[PDB]
Amino acid sequence: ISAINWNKIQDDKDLEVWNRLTSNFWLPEKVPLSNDIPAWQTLSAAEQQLTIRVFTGLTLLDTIQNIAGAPSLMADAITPHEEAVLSNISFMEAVHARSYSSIFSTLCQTKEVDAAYAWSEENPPLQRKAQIILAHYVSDEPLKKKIASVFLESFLFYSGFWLPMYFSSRGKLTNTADLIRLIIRDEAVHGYYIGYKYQIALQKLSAIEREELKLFALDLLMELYDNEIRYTEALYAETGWVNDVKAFLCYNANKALMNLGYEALFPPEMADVNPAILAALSP
Amino acid sequence: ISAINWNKIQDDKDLEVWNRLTSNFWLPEKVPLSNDIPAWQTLSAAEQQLTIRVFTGLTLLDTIQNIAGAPSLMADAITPHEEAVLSNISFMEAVHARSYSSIFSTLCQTKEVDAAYAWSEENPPLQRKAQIILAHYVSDEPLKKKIASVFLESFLFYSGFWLPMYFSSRGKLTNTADLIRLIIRDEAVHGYYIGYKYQIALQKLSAIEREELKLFALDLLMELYDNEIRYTEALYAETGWVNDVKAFLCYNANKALMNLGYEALFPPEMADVNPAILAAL
Ligand SMILES: [Fe+3]
Ligand SMILES: [Fe+3]
Ligand SMILES: [Fe+3]
Ligand SMILES: [Fe+3]
Repeated sequence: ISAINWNKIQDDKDLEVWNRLTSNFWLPEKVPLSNDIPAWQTLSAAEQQLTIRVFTGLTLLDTIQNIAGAPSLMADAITPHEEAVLSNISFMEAVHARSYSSIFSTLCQTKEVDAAYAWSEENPPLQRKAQIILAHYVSDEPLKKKIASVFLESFLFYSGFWLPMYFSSRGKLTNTADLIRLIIRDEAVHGYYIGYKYQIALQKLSAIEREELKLFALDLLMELYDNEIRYTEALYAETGWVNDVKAFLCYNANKALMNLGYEALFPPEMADVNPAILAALSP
Repeated sequence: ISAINWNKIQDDKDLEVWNRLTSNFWLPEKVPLSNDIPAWQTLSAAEQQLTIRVFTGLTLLDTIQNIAGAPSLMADAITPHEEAVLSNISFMEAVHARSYSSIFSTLCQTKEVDAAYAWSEENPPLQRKAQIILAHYVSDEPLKKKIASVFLESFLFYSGFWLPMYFSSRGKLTNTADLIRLIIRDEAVHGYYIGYKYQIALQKLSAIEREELKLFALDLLMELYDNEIRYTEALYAETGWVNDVKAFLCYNANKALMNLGYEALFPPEMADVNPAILAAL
């Protein structure tokens, strides 16, 4: 271990990402969440349960990324500066996770929150995706680890991010949505960066190896995609929003794929997101 | 793994420290380091070299704490909130270390800097304490890892922090001193928190194990103490300040022990640091 020298950058992107991520630092306390209290009261009991469950699902994924994911990529960094950026990513995943408790504390009741957490421990689709990702994080295959990480950063949270964006388009939970956008602002960069590092590693492999990884990527995606469909149908049952969430899933699945350097897999007719959602996503 | 719940804190100190460290977030870019350029030219060749070398050493430690330290402590966390707090500590360690490149960048030449790093790779004492600490961080002794970290956080740093606080009292490099002060504000809580967690683990050990760990701590503190002596009287050789530095490190060695729940090791006579310096702290 040698002292790190930030005046001898080996890959400029490391410094760009470091500056963008650190400059985008934030904490949930900085978001006036209490201003969503009236909006929360206008949601149905069903909608409130849905929101809480979705957020607990998001929390599990962030907790994993903070605990196992990010730190898992550490031993695979190719530059000392990458290691520093990964430590920031890990910390921010902790802030992301913590933010949901801030939301629960401000808007919800202890009883209903505890029930949601119980639900998360038992939901098959949720535990299945958590299991799939973790298995890759504990393995010894660095590139399958980055593929899983990108799918988590750019795909797996979106069945959840969709809800606050929808509510916001109706003028509800807008401050919660603002917070979600700060989280998304981070995840988008995380996925971009990890995907970038994955691409660099590919060039150091043969053509036969790069081809294996490509096939692995598409198979893992289909596995996660189908399980996410089941996760979505169950959570959004009877809301009438299932097909919109699915479109949002394909939309983000293509971005995850592109972050790994591959071409979009889902055609426009499966990834046609309602412009209202796209607008709320980036006003 | 379960989703963390910050509305079910298992130890209030976890929330306290999380709020302290996150509220105290900062970046070097936020410090007017440039306003020290004029004051940096007043320094001599020896001083400048000393400062750059001192800062390089500190940089290696933060790099270690960032890569090996804090990370190795996560597997030993006893609450989910502690794991989150440790990830913040690891992150800020990267910020601390990055700060030095920010300082070298605003007040030095690639020539000088590249020299201090070359030195860093060879200096015996420096490479030794780094070897000692990493040895524990990689071991499977959770409590020894915490003793090590507390020594790194509350002792092995001040051997350098002395200098920036000296210039500060003399009115030189006051901005850089503000930066260092920010680092200290973090390091101080880190040593306290990890030492706090160390003590909770102790109460759960046998009486004989508590004794063994106590003696061990002292054995490690001295091994690092004498090696820091060689480091000090060698780096501050041609300065005549070595005396002050020796007084400062004994001051911090005792603080490091308090953080572990132990009594002072060096008598006040050996820990009487120049009040002016303690003022810059
Ligand atoms: Fe996240
Ligand atoms: Fe992320
Ligand atoms: Fe530090
Ligand atoms: Fe520290």
